[PDB]
Amino acid sequence: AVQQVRPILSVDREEARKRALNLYKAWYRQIPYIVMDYDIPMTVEQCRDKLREEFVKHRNVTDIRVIDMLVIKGQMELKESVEIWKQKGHIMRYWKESQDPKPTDFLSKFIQGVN
Amino acid sequence: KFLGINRLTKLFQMVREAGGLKQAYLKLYRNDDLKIGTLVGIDKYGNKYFENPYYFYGRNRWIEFAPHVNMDYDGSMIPAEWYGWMHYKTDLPPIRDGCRPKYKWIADHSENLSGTKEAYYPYSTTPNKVEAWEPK
Amino acid sequence: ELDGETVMRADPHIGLLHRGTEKLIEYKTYTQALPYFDRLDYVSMMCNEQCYSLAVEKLLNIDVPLRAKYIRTLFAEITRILNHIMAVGTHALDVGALTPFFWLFEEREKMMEFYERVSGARMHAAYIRPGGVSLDMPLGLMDDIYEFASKFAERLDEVEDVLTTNRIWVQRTEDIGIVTAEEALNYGFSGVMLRGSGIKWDLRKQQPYDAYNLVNFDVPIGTKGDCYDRYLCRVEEMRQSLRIIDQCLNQMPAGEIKTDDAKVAPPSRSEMKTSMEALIHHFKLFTQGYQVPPGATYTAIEAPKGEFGVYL
Amino acid sequence: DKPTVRQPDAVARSHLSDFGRYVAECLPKYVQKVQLTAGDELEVLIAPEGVVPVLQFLKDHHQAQFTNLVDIAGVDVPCRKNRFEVVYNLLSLRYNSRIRVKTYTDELTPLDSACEVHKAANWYEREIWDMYGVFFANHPDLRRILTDYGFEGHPQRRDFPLSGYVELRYDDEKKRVVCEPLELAQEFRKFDLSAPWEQFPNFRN
Amino acid sequence: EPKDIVEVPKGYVYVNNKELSMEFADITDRAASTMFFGELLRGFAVTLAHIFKEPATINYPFEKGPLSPRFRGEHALRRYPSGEERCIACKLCEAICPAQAITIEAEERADGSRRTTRYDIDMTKCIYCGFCQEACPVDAIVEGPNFEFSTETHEELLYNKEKLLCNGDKWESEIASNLQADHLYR
Amino acid sequence: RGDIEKVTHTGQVFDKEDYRNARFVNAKRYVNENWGIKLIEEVPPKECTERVVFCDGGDGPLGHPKVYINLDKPGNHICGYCGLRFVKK
Amino acid sequence: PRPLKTTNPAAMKRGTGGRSSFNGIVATVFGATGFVGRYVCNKLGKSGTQMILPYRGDDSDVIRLKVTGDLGQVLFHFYNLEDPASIRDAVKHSNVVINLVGRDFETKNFKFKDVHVNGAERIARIAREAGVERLIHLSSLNVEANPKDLYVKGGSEWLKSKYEGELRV
Amino acid sequence: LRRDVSPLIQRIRAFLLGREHNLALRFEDGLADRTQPQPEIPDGPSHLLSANYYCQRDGRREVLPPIDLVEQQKQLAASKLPTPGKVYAWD
Amino acid sequence: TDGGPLDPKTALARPEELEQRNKLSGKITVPTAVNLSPISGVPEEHIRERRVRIHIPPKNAMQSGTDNVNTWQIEFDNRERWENPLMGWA
Amino acid sequence: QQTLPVAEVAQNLPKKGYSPFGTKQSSVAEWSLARLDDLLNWGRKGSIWPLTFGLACCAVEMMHIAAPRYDMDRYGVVFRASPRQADVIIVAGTLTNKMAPALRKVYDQMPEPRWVISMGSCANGGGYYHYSYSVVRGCDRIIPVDIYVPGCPPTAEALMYGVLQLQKKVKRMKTLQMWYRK
Ligand SMILES: CCCCCCCCCCCCCCCCCC(=O)OC[C@H](COP(=O)([O-])OCC[N+](C)(C)C)OC(=O)CCCCCCCCCCCCCCCCC
Ligand SMILES: NC(=O)C1=CN([C@@H]2O[C@H](COP(=O)(O)OP(=O)(O)OC[C@H]3O[C@@H](n4cnc5c(N)ncnc54)[C@H](OP(=O)(O)O)[C@@H]3O)[C@@H](O)[C@H]2O)C=CC1
Ligand code: SF4
Ligand code: SF4
Ligand code: SF4
Ligand SMILES: [Zn+2]
Repeated sequence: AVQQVRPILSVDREEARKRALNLYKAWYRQIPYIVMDYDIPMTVEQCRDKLREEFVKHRNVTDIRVIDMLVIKGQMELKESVEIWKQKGHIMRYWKESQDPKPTDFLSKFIQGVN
Repeated sequence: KFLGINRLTKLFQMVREAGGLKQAYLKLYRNDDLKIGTLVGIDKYGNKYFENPYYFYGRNRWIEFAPHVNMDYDGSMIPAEWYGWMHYKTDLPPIRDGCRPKYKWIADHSENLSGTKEAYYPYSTTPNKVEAWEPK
Repeated sequence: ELDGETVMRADPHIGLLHRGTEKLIEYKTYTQALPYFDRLDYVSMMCNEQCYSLAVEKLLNIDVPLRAKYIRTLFAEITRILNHIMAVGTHALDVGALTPFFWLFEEREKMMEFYERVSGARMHAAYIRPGGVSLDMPLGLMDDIYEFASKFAERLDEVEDVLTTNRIWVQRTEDIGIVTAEEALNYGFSGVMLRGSGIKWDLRKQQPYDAYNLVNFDVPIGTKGDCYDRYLCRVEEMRQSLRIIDQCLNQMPAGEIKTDDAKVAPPSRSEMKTSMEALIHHFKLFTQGYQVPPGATYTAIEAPKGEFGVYL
Repeated sequence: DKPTVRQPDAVARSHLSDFGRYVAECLPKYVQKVQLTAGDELEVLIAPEGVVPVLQFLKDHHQAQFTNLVDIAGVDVPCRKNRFEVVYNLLSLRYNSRIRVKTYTDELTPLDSACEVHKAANWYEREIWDMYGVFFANHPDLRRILTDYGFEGHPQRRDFPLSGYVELRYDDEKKRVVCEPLELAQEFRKFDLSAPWEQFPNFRN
Repeated sequence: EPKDIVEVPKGYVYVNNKELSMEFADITDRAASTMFFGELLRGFAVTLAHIFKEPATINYPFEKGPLSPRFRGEHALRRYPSGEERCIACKLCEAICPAQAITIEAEERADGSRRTTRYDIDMTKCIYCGFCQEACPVDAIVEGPNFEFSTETHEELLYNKEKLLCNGDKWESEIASNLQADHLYR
Repeated sequence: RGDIEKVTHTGQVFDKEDYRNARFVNAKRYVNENWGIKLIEEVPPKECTERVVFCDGGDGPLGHPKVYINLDKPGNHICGYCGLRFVKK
Repeated sequence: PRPLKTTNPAAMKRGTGGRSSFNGIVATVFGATGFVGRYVCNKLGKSGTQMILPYRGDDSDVIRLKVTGDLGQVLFHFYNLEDPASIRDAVKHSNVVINLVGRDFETKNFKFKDVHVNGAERIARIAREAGVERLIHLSSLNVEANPKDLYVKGGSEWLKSKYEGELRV
Repeated sequence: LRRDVSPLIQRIRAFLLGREHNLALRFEDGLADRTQPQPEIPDGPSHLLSANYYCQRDGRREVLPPIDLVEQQKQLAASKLPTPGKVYAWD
Repeated sequence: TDGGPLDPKTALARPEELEQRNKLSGKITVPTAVNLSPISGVPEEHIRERRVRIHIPPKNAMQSGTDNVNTWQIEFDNRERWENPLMGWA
Repeated sequence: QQTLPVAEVAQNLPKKGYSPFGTKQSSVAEWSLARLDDLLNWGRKGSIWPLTFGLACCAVEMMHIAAPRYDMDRYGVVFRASPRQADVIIVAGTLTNKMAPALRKVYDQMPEPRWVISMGSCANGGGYYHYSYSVVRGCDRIIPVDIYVPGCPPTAEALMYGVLQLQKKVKRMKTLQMWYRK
């Protein structure tokens, strides 16, 4: 319908798209300093592929306040990665390196367990 | 003699009461302080309980452990009847404490058996609540 | 962020001991939510139980008796001595004085022995409850507390003879960390950090609670606002807490220890074994607890570190 | 008399009633409803757009010198249209009193930060950012303060579960503290302590 | 006497409020205490005096500290003097256990009596608070005097019903004495 | 060792083919030797004259809550708290 | 076609893939102190496997393996390869036995035959007599009957020992 | 009676302390007895069985919903300025 | 207005900064149907797998009181519980 | 379960001795390695150095073994600030999600031999904050634990019981005899 709300850092969709592209540029610059410093077993190209996948799973949203909240949270993770402010255990959390993958076919899900 | 020569006399009395110089050396090696006091009790397991009100509160009542153990003493060797007397809960020793019960099902005292082959390990106390078929 | 030894930008990072306490309080009964407040503030405990109990009693519109009020006041000032001994020993370890740590923790262990005598636990007492106290004090606690309060003035005299007059302690405390009073008011300071900066504000005197207005004492006020003025203010709160302990040992009435709303306070064991409605009220107070009427309150006390508030 | 029943203060009731009517007269735009709860505490329910001037008024008026802001508390009520509510508790040393200023905030609607008025909020709204997830505009430093660095979601929101979504352990093939899906060894036994019979007849109206 | 910078009100005490005296006697006194270390020698004298004091140490484990009859330690399940276990499976203690350590499962026993078949206490989830001691209507669960029960293994700190019954059998005399000397306080 | 195959008073024992008996190769199983059933049927029933009797655990305030048992029905009437048996001739 | 031996509801697989659940495997991991054993223990404890870990030395060498499993899924045992009674106590309630026992150098108590051949025969024979379903003993890649020495005299005794051990297992 | 040093070392300690010394360490003569007679807690104001009813003692039901002050003034109405309380000088 | 000192961060700001502050002080038009799944921090598996039941809770048939009936509530679908092999909890 | 023996049975039994490995081992090299292990464990169970860690309230009890009633320096136990100069880390307090890599790094930088005392219910199994989001369910799942002090605040008597049981564990710890039988 229609609703009049206070905006968050952007009025229309174009400014929110510009802020998302600024996040992508800043994360691209921050990845080679993440790789050489954090002592993680991830190559720079794997880090950029993971950054692309993190943006791809949030391409589907359309609301500008949701997009700008995602921009604010991504800027917080960027600020927690410019200053080190973290350990190597939390950087690898995006890759989910400890969770063993689960099958998607119904026969293997039937054999393994009810989930 | 106003400087503590009577305390040296008390030390010599402690040495003669300990059973000799070798026995006082053994008591000072086992118990890290050498002290005198009236013998209050002797618990079934062979420990001895002394109490002297001359000392600081907390050192008034102490235990000399059983002579058959050495370098294995711990705080779990004190039985349940002398536990409140050693921890200053009651001023009444179990010799004249007629209120403490004695039932047929009260087990004897046991120490902490962790780190030992006879330790405790938990289990489910309820049996199985879902029964299978049993085709035969 | 340091240029040399001097700081340029000091940024505190917290949440390292974040336990999800308030969300957990949202899932428990008020009786179950009472031992949380022993684990909010670590070295003053009966103050936090007092603050949460005043929050629940203001929501329930019930009143504590005079004996429970004097017990709460006496143990609140005993709790104050414990926090200040903790603060003095911690500041002495941080500055470098190893000795008054142990010299005052002997007395602090005497007060935790007193805590174990009155409640059964040395530190986390669970003693002050909504509707009075849980248990009456045992017989003979008066002589022990009185002997301790007689000797503690001389113990503080020895600790002040070592620490207060020394040139190294003065050079390590004075003209250091000076906070102005308008910065103290604008940044929401409370307690000694208000009182060390010259601001006359003590929550035990302005908004009195739990029989602080039947006892008399002095409010210590600093002048400069540095570490030395706050240390002297803590020692003067220690001595005035000894004065309030003296007055509470001097006068207490004989009577009940808890309120007589049996739907709020749990019943005793004699009316448990004899009466029937007390068994019903026990069962519904220890299964689902009492029903607090709906509404909001904020009750604030004077903890030794500052104003301790509960918005319930 | 009645020794069990708590006796209130009549003069504090009269003073807070007069001051609440004074506040409702002074700001007809931002003050929405002034109420006086039991226990002699004044709650000034305000509009969201009046979050910053009213506190400034309560900082700077001659009969409203609420110099201390002791805490800001957030309450998550999911049934309302605007979900969160934000409670500012202010202490006045000159007149020796306290006030509560309550506002409402959506999950996406901003609040104007009170850091220009009271600097203690410089961390306090940060806690309301971390626990609930409301954005505070014109904040000098808005970051998560109490939770983990890689934490996702806001905990004291009522949509968040009690035990969280994830757990942490130590893993030797990665030599790191790793993040796993949450499995309790014993689940949280939820107790049904809802009252089946109503007790207070004055609160159903 | 040194003068006061700010006049004190009634009922308040001002610290660091005395002006330093500018007369020659006080300046010479503070100068002699400066160059000859007067307060340092006083602190050394106080410290050398407390060398000659008696230590407050107690010879653990031969000497143990003072306690109270109300002391909260290891949970234990009491029995009646007839020999029957006191617990009647009413689940008040688990309903009031604020960290949810106790787990109780029950059924009707073969003689028709209401009894437990599983009484578990997570001793790593306990906080030793005595709410189960106050909640218990038949005085079954108590806090025993034992606190020397440190284990080498995490599983030994999860008490079964049989371990609590063995603790109730072992610590029966001191628990009976404590509940004799404590019950009219509660 | 016979404590592995011993049965507790709740009728629980681990099977010989069960994997959960591998936890008892280094720590012994705790089975309480004092079963409550045997020690409550060892106590003889109490003969009473009155139509109703009261039970309080035999300790006063340290027993169970006081309950009243009717004895007009013939047989042994069991107190539901402590298990003491009353009878009227 | 493939029978299920246990037929006990406590013994079947239950829950999800986390550590607190049970995957129905009761695994005994021989040589869990070493380099492969830590990763094997961690991969077993990720799936919630109840593991019996027998150690031949000190408790401090295997105290680091309590991290991999949950409460009750790690059970330590004391064994020796010259004593079959401790191995019989170790594998008496095991469905899976993993043999990672090996040594790259000669020892004054255990030769290459005593650790790769004869100790493997003791473990495999005791596991076959105890009713263990599976046995996952390792080997080397270049095992041969007569491996010719490339540089040193007396070399390739390890490869021959692993070969003789793998055919005798 | 009480364990201490000989009075020469006591006088040395009293000289070095700068004050007369009272013993910090507790003793059995200075404390109360560990076994005490069994106490009787007295009843409060409403354990009388005759006069009291709960309806006159129910503090939980005497609370009310909060009062809208503008609405209260509108219902009840159809100099110095209002202060939140008494003026306290913290200066 | 007042003849006092003006605010320096508003007078000296660029016209693009005055337009930026006035646009954020206004009200924008948004749809009222807003999806907040990526913001709430829930994992995506619980988003695509769990089903939510909105219901009025059932009255206890042994009790005549209807105060706990007087609300609606959201509850989530019951997944698998199991017995841990150590000690027997759920 | 066995109980403590009756004093007649205790008089029938001989003295245990200091050595937990026995008097004789029927070999000269085994006896020499056992006595070297006895000397080494006497040097190691004497003066274990705990670590200044102090996460929470249980730490305040940790100063009550510093405080002169209990005196941990009587036993050789003395605090050191650096983890390199420490044998023991007393994990005592609530271990949260932000302190998981902190505790793992401080434990890993501490040199072998390593014994960890878990003091308090939060460090044992989470305790009163077990069902929360941020608290790690005990410190076992990150670092190994040798001693579990069970009280929520332990008495300092009960903490020194855990310290003395750790000293008895070090006294029974055998490495040279294991080397001879490996
Ligand atoms: C049995 C022995 C028992 C005692 C043993 C211990 C001995 C005493 C302590 C030894 C050293 C202890 C550790 C180091 C402590 C250092 C303290 C220190 O210096 O603090 C800095 C403080 C600083 O002074 P302050 O504390 O006043 O600081 C304010 C002043 N400003 C900031 C300007 C410095 O003290 C001093 O520096 C004092 C001077 C020390 C040197 C002595 C100078 C003597 C000058 C000659 C005197 C002449 C008299 C007149 C003669 C006339 C002839 C005609
Ligand atoms: N690169 C490699 O590691 C390769 C390994 N392999 C094989 O893989 C297996 C495991 O390898 P890896 O982990 O690297 O080897 P390790 O040496 O690191 O570990 C061997 C394990 O066996 C134990 N062990 C050694 N000797 C004996 C003995 N006499 N009696 C009982 N237990 C003993 C060790 O215990 P403790 O440490 O306590 O003494 C340790 O737990 C071995 O069979 C090896 O031959 C094959 C090819 C390559
Ligand atoms: S003492 Fe408290 S935490 Fe422990 S079992 Fe009892 S009720 Fe639960
Ligand atoms: S409260 Fe007492 S009788 Fe009731 S279940 Fe618990 S232990 Fe048993
Ligand atoms: S175990 Fe108890 S005393 Fe220790 S940190 Fe946790 S709550 Fe505090
Ligand atoms: Zn009965």
